[PDB]
Amino acid sequence: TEDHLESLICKVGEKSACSLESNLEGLAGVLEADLPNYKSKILRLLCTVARLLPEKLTIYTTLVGLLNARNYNFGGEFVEAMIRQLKESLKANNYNEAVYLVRFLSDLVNCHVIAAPSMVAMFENFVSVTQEEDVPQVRRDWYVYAFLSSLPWVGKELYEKKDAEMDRIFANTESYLKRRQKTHVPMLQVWTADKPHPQEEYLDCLWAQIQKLKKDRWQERHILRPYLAFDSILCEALQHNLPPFTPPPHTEDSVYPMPRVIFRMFDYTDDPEGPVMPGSHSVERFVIEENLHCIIKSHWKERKTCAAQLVSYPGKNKIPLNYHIVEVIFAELFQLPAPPHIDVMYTTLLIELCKLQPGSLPQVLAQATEMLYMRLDTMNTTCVDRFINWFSHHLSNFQFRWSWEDWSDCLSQDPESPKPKFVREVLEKCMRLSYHQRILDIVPPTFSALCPSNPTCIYKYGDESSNSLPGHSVALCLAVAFKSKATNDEIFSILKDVPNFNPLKIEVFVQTLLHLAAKSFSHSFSALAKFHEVFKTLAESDEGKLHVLRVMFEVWRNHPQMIAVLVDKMIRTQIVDCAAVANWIFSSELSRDFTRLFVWEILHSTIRKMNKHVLKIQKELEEAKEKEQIERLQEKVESAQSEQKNLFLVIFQRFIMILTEHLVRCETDGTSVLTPWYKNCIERLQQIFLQHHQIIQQYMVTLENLLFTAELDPHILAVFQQFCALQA
Amino acid sequence: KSCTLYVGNLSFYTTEEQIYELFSKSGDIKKIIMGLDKMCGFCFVEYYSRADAENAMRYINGTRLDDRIIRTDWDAG
Repeated sequence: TEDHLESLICKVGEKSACSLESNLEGLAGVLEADLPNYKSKILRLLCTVARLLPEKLTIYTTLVGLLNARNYNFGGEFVEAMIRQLKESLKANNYNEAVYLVRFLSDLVNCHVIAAPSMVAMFENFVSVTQEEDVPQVRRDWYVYAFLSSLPWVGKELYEKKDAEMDRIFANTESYLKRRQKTHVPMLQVWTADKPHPQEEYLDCLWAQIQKLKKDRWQERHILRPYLAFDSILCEALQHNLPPFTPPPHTEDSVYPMPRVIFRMFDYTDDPEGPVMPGSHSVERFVIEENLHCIIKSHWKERKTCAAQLVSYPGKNKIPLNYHIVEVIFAELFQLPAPPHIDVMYTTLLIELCKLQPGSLPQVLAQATEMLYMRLDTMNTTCVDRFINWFSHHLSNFQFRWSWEDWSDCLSQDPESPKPKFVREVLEKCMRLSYHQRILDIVPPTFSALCPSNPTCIYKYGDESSNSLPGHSVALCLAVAFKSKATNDEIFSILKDVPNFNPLKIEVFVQTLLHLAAKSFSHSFSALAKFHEVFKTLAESDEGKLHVLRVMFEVWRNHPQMIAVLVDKMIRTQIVDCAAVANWIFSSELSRDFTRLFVWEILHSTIRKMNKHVLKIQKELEEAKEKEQIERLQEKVESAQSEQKNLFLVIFQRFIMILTEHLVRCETDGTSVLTPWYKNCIERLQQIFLQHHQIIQQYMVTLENLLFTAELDPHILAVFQQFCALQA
Repeated sequence: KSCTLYVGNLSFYTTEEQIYELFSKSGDIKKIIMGLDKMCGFCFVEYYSRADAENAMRYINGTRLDDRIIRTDWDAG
């Protein structure tokens, strides 16, 4: 039975033969009748949809309103229980859910369940948080956000009842907003350009939207309010006063949301014949996007349902829904530091959407793609990688069909420029999901030079090599020996005939082994597995490990995907370690490929494996806590935690070193600092922070004391300062 | 518990490299085995973590590889 009511509450507002009003009133009557034996359950159930289905906010407040109208005491217990849940959500650092609870309490005012002065009082308290001393800006930010973002719903009523009080709250809010640090902004913007659309700090944007709403006398044109149909039933006589609410003090364990920048790509001129798009500074735009993001959050696991829910998103008036959907999806995908959900979901979601609205959505997506391409010049590198990975994957689902001619402007540009580079990287990704000649053929002849090279093996000692090369005879012996399926000892024996950690031994061995298993990943994998002993012996030192990577690259430089899987396999089987890979990434041999995606794909895959290894061992250790072992395993975790910390130390050190070298040389020569190479480098450093923020936060003291010091060149130090600002 | 998927409806020319590329979008792949012999248009994709296999089921399943709509399902039991 308790499961039945949960179903009625959760499904109300969905597809129905009856009107929403009918079902709400009907549901109200059903819930009332079960108050005697299910009150406590119904309370919890309603408190739950309030925190979990914010997209359905006004449907549920209306329900609570009707319920309260039937039973005043119950409403009092609900409001009481909502305040409890809010305190608790705030305690568990679920500031996201807390916002929805505040919004619910806010809209309840409109339903006359809660008296307006109660929310005015609560908001006075939220805003006083900005007056607290020595607390993180992100803390003050959140209370201000929770307040302002509630106003599209309850602004009008609060202003009607307590205009003077509200004005004071706004005065205090604005003064807080004017003194906020904006240090985090550059690290979170998808584009740095101001045109055509500034990427606005979220509170600055929201404040501007609220000012517009105020100027419009708190009237907005989008929010559906089912309660307006029950005006006879709902009335002020049914209001409750809230118990005092004091925002829990900031502690050590308090975790506040990072600040955000508003993704913005469309305006009314992009759909010049449709319903006028709500402007960037309208609360309609804010609410639409917030709800759309909430819908994705509720249905991300089910792409078909997710697409359906987005396409059926209702609103008081006509809006260019397809634009809002596509815009919100790219807002998520390009969100910094990370999308709310796994990247690949967005790709398949857009495909579901295209299938669902075949006559309208594809045009918009194609228009959006053109615009993203045309704005590449100042797009942050992290977002460009996602754009590249998205677009290539998307193309592979539509027979790799694209009008490349639209992008001919990239052809005459510096190949290092964002546009031609994006194109080359996209074509490289396409090839990985296809075949070389196939991709060579999808582009116009004018683009042929941007196509990836045939991923062929390069064998140093092949039928063309001069027998004068060092170890040439041994290489041959190894070759024939490998065919005869020799044993490790047999190979060892041959290698001993090499003069000089023996770099030549490594070279003739790796070149020969890799060349012979060059047919497939599987062959290369089993070859590495078979002669593991040889690798471990030849690459026992750090120099050895680096030289293996170096020779491997000399062999497979035309095949980045092979390099990636080889590095990964070598790490997993300990032929090399992550420190060696990090050193290899920043090596002179990789200098000409340093800005390419594959390098960063490997670096991050390497970091991720290190992180997961730490988590894995930590888990085993914890598991033994519940059960000479538990302690001995504790040594493995400290070593892993050390390897991990050291990985980051090295990566940051290398970045500091090469950026300093560039910065120094630009001053010396009086040349421009801002080159394509620099754009990549600094944004790649930024990306280390963004992708691994949670892990890096434990190294803050060390990083600040050893590497990102006050004397560090400001271009570099700013990145660390921007990162710190994410939680300051 | 299972972290492995059967993949079906693959084109005859689809390679392990292409499967690596596509399926890596949902997570890190431990092993790929082409064919139906774990020791025809089928292959096995094993992930290190269950969450990654679930995301392949959610987002890779039902999309294209060599213009063919592939199908995935758990290799369990």
